[PDB]
Order: sequence, then C-alpha cells, then structure tokens
Amino acid sequence: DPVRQYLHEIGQVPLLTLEEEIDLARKVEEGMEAIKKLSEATGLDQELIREVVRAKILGTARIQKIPGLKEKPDPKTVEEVDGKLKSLPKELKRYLHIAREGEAARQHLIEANLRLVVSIAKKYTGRGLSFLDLIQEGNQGLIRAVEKFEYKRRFKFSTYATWWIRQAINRAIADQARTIRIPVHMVETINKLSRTARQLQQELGREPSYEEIAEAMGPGWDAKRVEETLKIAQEPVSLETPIGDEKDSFYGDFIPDENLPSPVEAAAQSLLSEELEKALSKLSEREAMVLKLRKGLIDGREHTLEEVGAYFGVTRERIRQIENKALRKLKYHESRTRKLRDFLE
Amino acid sequence: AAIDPEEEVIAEAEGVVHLHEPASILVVKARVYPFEDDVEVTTGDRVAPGDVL
DNA sequence: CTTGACAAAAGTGTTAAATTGTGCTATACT
DNA sequence: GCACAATTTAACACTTTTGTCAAG
Repeated sequence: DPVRQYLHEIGQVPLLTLEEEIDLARKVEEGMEAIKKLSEATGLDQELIREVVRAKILGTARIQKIPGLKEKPDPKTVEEVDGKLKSLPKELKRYLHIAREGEAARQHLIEANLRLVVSIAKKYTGRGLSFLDLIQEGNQGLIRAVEKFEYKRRFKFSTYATWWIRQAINRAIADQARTIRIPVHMVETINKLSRTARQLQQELGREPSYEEIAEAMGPGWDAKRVEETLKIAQEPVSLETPIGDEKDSFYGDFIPDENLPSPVEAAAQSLLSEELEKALSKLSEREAMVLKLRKGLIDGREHTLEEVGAYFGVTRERIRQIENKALRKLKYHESRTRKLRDFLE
Repeated sequence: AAIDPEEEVIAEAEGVVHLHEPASILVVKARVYPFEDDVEVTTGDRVAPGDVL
C-alpha cells in the first residue's frame, strides 16, 4: 500500500526546531550566493554551475542520463565544467563546497516541511486526485516556496510555504480535474458561480433562477451567461455506465456509427456515380469535359472559367455559356428518363 | 555571525575561542584527517587505502 | 464565340477585443 | 484570487479574383 507508505517515509524524519530552520535557510542562501560568486570567477552561467553541483551531489550519471532523451550533454558541457572550476585558488575553492552543502541543505528543508505539505493537501480531497496524486503536486509547490524563501524576514517558513502549497494544488486541479481540458480562469469562474449558487440557495432557502443567480454575481452577468458556462461545466459520461435494470447491459454499444459509410450509402453513391456517367455521355464532347472540369469530377479539384478557357483556348466568357447550355441540355433528357430525378433527399 | 550586524560577536582583543553547552552531540564512526592548504578531494566521493586526500 | 464593364465574392493586411497562460502573496499552521 | 504578459480571434479597411450582362 503506497498510501501508508508515503506517510511512514515522511514519518521517518524529524521536523525542525526554530534554530534548525533559521540555520537551514542561512546555509542554503549562502550556497546560492556562493554559486553567484562562482559565476563571477570562471565566468559561467548562474544556473550552469548550479545544476553541475547536483551533477556531483544529486548523483552520478543518473541525473543527466534521463531528463528526457535530451537535457544537456553530460560528458561534454558538464565534464569540462567539472574540471574547469577544478583549477582555482583557495579563495575561489571554498565557494564551491559552500555550493555543495548550501544546495544540499535545501533538500533537508523540503524533507522537513514535507510533513506539512502532506497535512495541507489532506483537506483538498474530492478534486479527482487521490491523496498521493494530490499531495505530490503540492510537494512541488513546496520546492518553489523553498528557493524563494527569506529567513531575514523573521517569518516561520510555514506561512510562506503553505501559500505555495495551495497555489500548486489549486493549479493542478484546474489543469487536470475533468476529462476535458479547461483554461484556468474559466475553471475558476465556474467555481465562483457554483460558490454563489450554493450561497443564495442557502439564504433564500429555495434554489435560485438563472437571472437572480447572475444578478448576485455582478455586472454583465445575465440569465444566459450562467447557463452558458454551465453547459461547459458538466463533464463527459462514462461509456461503461450500465443501462437498464440488468447487469449485462452497457451505454457504449448503444451508440451508432456515422463516421463510416453504410452499404446502402456505398450503393447509393455508386448509382449516382454511374447514372451520371451514362447521363454525361449524351452531351457535346467539349461541354462533356468542361462540365466535369467545373464540378471537380476529374482531378477532384474545381477549375475556374479562367482555367477551362486556357484548357481549350477559348475565353472565360465562352466556357461560361458552355455550362449554361450544358446543364440545361441534360435537363431535357432528365425531365424524361427520370432515372436521376431521385437523389433529392 | 547573526541576523543583524549588532548581535555579531566581535573579538575584543586576542585569545582563544571555545564552544560549550551544545544542543546535542552526534558521534559518527569515522576517521578524521585534518589538512592545512586547500583540498584535492570533494564532498561525497569514494576513497580507498593509499588514496591521496 | 468575344470585348468591355461591374458587382459580388474571396483575398490580403493590419487592429482592437477576448481569451488563455503564469507567477505570487509573508502570523502561524509540519 | 489577481495583475498581466502571451497568444488567439474577430474586426475591418481594402485589393484582386471570379461569376456575370448587353452587344458584337
């Protein structure tokens, strides 16, 4: 069971005394500034040396061998940097170890307040992310609260962290949740509307009306807008929903197929494609061609008068008249044979 | 070194510093090898008998 | 079968409106 | 939950193509 698992794994480490906390932030920021001072030495990027620290701390070749099939060359752009920063005087050297231990402490801080994050995401159940999945997205919202923290502000890390936990959690629930995808602001605005609904339904005691609920919402809100977004609110329906009073029935199979031709439709389109061919044969040789060039019966694409005229050598005016006399000429044969009088839907 | 520059302890003349009343002590089975000028090793990697620290 | 003249339709270019994607706040809360 | 950069869309001024008519 993964559930008790995570809880016990975080329950394997003590939290932090106020001392440990302040000290944590201290050494962490000393390492973060140490790297910044290293950038001014060998002349490298702020994040370059930074990550390369994890390349010797967070692990061996396991950190750069799987951040996707591409992250940044391990033997090339890193190994050269692992030796480029290696030849420096005692003045610059210490600022490296301060980066290793400094960045190290960060992890300790996260692990420490992890027993907080898990207890935060605990009141958020029902989003559609079961605990661990919900908690996890929150844990990353701790990693943001950490690197951006300031001990100097004399504030307990709890206050700063919690807000970044709720941020991440409320961000995942609007970015996952429902089967379909919903842009963030709109996801929120839904929540705002329902939030109002269950409120004035509580005060007035009777459920509201699309007009009054929108009234209590603000300006621009009307009886239609609420129902409008309300349509988009509701999610899809499980195709596995059993229909009827039996256990052998489903809801999926009850859905037909329009994305594929029916045998009667194939035979239909065949009869049209045939009867039209023989009905085409009875026309002037030039107009029989020009006709299927203007309906896209040849290459599947339609050719404008300008093209047809360039095909035969006539003008764009002649072809035009050619069509007029063409269709109207088949008119006479069709008003008789009545073979193609069908297909009128 | 402290939060504000005020609480920072500044040596009054010359002498010897001593740490007392720890919050706790943690013992680790290990072998201590003090140095003087810099270091050729790095935190966390592996060492062996004879290896130059 | 042919011109010239035109209006409607289909282009082509630059904008205003809207819609959507993001980082973030600090009493404390583990 | 909000200020806002990011990107999409509908907005629209206007140019060019294409269907079309009276007359050769």
